[PDB]
Amino acid sequence: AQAAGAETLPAEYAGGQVARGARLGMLGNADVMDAPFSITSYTARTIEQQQARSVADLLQANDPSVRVVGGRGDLVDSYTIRGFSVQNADVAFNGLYGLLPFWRVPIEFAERVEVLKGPNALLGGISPGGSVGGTINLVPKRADDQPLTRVSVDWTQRGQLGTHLDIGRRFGENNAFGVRFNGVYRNGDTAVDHQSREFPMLSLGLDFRGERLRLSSDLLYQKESLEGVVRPLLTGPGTTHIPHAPDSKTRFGLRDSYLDQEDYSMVNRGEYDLADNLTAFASIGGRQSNYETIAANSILVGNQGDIVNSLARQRGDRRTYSAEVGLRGNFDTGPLRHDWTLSANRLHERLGMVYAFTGMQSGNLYQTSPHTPLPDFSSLDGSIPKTNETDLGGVALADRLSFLEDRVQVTLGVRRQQIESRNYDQTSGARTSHDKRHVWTPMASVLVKPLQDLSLYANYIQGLSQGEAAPMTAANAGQVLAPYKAEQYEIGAKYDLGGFTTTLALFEIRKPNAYTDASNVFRADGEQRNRGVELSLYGEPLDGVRVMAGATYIKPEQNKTGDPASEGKDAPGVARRQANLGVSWDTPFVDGLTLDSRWIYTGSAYVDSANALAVPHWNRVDLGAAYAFQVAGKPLVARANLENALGKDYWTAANGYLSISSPRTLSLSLTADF
Ligand SMILES: O=C(O)c1csc(-c2ccccc2O)n1
Ligand SMILES: O=C(O)c1csc(-c2ccccc2O)n1
Ligand SMILES: [Fe+3]
Ligand SMILES: [K+]
Ligand SMILES: [K+]
Ligand SMILES: [K+]
Ligand SMILES: [K+]
Ligand SMILES: [K+]
Ligand SMILES: [K+]
Repeated sequence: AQAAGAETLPAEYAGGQVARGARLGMLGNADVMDAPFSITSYTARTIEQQQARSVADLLQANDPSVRVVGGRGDLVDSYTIRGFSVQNADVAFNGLYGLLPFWRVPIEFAERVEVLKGPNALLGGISPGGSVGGTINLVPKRADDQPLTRVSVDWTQRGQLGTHLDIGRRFGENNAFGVRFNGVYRNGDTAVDHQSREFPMLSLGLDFRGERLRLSSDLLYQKESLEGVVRPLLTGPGTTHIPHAPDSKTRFGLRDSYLDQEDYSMVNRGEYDLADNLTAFASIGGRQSNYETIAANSILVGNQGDIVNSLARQRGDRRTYSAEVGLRGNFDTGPLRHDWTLSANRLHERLGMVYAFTGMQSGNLYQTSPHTPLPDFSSLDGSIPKTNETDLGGVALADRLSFLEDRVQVTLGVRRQQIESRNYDQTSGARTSHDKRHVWTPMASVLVKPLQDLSLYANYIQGLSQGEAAPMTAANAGQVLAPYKAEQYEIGAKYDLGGFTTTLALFEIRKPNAYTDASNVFRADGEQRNRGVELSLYGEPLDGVRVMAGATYIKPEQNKTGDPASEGKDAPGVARRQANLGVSWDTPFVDGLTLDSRWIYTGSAYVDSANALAVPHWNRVDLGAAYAFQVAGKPLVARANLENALGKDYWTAANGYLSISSPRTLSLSLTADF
């Protein structure tokens, strides 16, 4: 069947650090040179080589277009992509939303971590968090035919001890069935003052390989428990400048904070080839997410480095269902080949989320905080009441027209997207809001291959975000606005020299934003207009020398505000320049030895809409090494990764707050295949 390849895992590219292709949502997997989008897919090889544990670890080290807000000391990572914030809750799982750990995705069970840059509502529907900067997609591990019995042990500053089992088996006639299990247990003191972390994780990738039938089921369990929670530093009404970043080992937030975050999910997927030119597919999954924390956000007071920590307890019970069904077919109209996809999806979520802010405790950026009182938060004990219900569902039809022996490709699609949410007050249980909307959202793209190894492309595509509720201060307080429609135009070029590829892209993304005006009326009358250029090179351009290099330049314009002080200024939290350079070098002179280095750069950015508060540019250097050897006939690999090797301390800017950098962090690991 022609559509039977939609879920086929893309081959690794030269060097094995990235893959040749990635998911285009409802369209399934596309080769990089057939994709009229900027897509990058990082491999398990890279994940294991750099000892990346989370999406954030991997993406900020390697990708010129992804920067992380929060960080591994915090309970939550978020990602900025093409000048827009992308929630970790909007990370996709084989294209499906709502099924991965809500605050921080671990990737030690991942075969691929893909980045599709820019919005993609036509391809995937709306994301639960409304993100539009890009879609990160995780592809889970599957069992290969040759059995895998892999064990590794690892140490990470200051005392985190870990073990990782990666076991794969196939069985049944013709290895029709596969089982891949990943188990991680990592526990101990982190690199940050007075912080410890416990991390159990279990995953099973199950699949069935049949003549006209393909099935899979993914089960995931994970918990992250932190003693000590790093949190944002907020700007105050009279902040005049951003103080110099403290030592990243210092922890200036709530000393006796804690996080207990548990997620588990199951997702079953299938395809069935009804004919040579018709394939049915369906997915159904669910996720439970349990959230418990007491922590404090730091607020600048004065400008000498004093802070006040604002304490809170938060509790969450989130229950998500996420499903898709559809058909993929193909036919011809003369010289046109049609490859069409009809897809429908549905996400349904029930959330209980209670919180109480109590306590304001003085501190200082440059002092690890002392033990301070924890307020009585017992009124949140017991059952967590329902506070929100979300229902997203859509139907999409897309057609890829192939002309002139597939050297010209035109893709058209439209999706009808339904959005519905209901909110209930955490104390009274009163129904505070019921938002219900539908929107149509289209795409158009064209790709031309003048050379076999040169692809030129353009796309138009939209992003969708649920409208915001007006703050309980404005004239229309509580009213939640119409959905925000972001719009992207992109053009680019991709050139595949065989062992390495160079890409270029120019994009614009326009998105409405909401502010309270002079009439204290909350309206969606603002607009952000991000215009950017992206360049990258990746591959193995010399034998035994792999290179991933990229840079981006963006003008992130607040091109419509209700304010002259901010009109035309830069969106906060969006550096105009970012670049990454990674080199991995198989030394010709030591057998089995590989040396890695990375340089991450982020230019100056602002925290405020008026741009009166700039944060400096920053640089991070990583050093790595891998040593492959044999003992008793079995392969072993010893690894070392030194993140932030120079021990630089820096702020990452966001809109209204800053996240402190993670300190210099060595991890060491030994892996054996039995
Ligand atoms: O209710 C909350 O969780 C809440 C209110 S402001 C806030 C906040 C504001 C800036 C940065 C991080 C934050 O967590 N958080
Ligand atoms: O989105 C947010 O505002 C958010 C996410 S965790 C969080 C938080 C967690 C512990 C204490 C205070 C907080 O504000 N806040
Ligand atoms: Fe918060
Ligand atoms: K991390
Ligand atoms: K996690
Ligand atoms: K999306
Ligand atoms: K390991
Ligand atoms: K942080
Ligand atoms: K760092």
